[PDB]
Amino acid sequence: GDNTKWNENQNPRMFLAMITYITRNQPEWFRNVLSIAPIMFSNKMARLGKG
Amino acid sequence: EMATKADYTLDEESRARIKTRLFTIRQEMASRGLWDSFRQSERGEETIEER
RNA sequence: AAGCGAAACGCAGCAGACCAGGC
Ligand SMILES: [Mg+2]
Repeated sequence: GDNTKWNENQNPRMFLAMITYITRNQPEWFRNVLSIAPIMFSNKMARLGKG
Repeated sequence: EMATKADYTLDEESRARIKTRLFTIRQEMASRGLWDSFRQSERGEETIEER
C-alpha cells in the first residue's frame, strides 16, 4: 500500500535534521552546503498560478 | 645565454636587446631593494581549503 | 569477475702564550 499525503507531510525540518546527522564529523562547509537546501525549502513560498 | 648545440637561432643584436631588457629589469628591481627577496626562490606554500 | 546518467630556485680560519687538570 501507498502512504496517504506523502508530500504534504514530509516536513523539510526533518530533512534538515537527517542532513545534519548524516554530515556528522564532516567539514563545516560540506554541512552548510548540504543543509542550505532544507533551510530554503522550509521557507519556500508557492506561487498560486495562472489564476 | 646558452642554447642547445650552441645554436642560438638569433642574430647577436636580438639577443643583445633581450639581455639588455633583462639587465634593465635587474637594475630597476635592485633600485627598490627587492632583488634579495627575489633571489631566494622555490616558493610553494598553500593552505586555502573551503569556507 | 566487474560495470551506469537505462618558471625558476650545505662556508671559512687567527695564531701564539700561560695556567689548571686528566691516566
Ligand atoms: Mg688509569
